[PDB]
Amino acid sequence: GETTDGVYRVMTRRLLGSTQVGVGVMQEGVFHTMWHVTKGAALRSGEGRLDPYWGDVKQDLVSYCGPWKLDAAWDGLSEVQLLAVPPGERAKNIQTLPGIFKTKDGDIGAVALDYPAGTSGSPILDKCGRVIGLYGNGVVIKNGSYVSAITQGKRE
Amino acid sequence: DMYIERAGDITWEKDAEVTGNSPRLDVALDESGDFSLVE
Ligand SMILES: O=C1CCN(c2ccccn2)CC1
Repeated sequence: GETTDGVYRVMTRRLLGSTQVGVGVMQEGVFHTMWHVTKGAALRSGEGRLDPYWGDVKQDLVSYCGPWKLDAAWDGLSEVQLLAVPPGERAKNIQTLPGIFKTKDGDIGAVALDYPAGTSGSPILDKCGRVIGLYGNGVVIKNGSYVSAITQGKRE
Repeated sequence: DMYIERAGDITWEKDAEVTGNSPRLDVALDESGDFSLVE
């Protein structure tokens, strides 16, 4: 299978035609996506198989072939880029200044951008090109707009 | 049966389109990983 670092679409042929259910990141030989995209199922990459290695429904994250590798964090001040990979459309960078989700357990950056559901797992990056989290788990606010948390895992 | 297909490199793009607001929201996260607004 393809092991090159980068951003990938996650597809299924179970539904009508070939459908994009999400997106993920290949880094240091590990595939990273949101739990709600794969539900922890195994994945195919060419003739090769990727097995789940770690996952957590509450964090809404999953890693394949090895432990979660992404550990960069939003600095709380600068603009970031969402590298959106929408279904049937070219990967495109969108620059934005994150908002904040305030929780009883601390504050998390959040990006106020809306895409088709199959865009979940797209990476959010800092100015060094480091992945500071994945897009796709969020909330619908008062005026009807969508805001995604910048969801990041822990690198053991 | 899910499969993956490469879509690009992960890099910052100079002069990308700049958009989106920066809301500050009080939220709650439940055991199923769902976020909700706290009012
Ligand atoms: O990746 C995505 C999943 C979440 N989604 C939503 C969810 C509710 C309302 C509007 N957009 C944005 C796209």
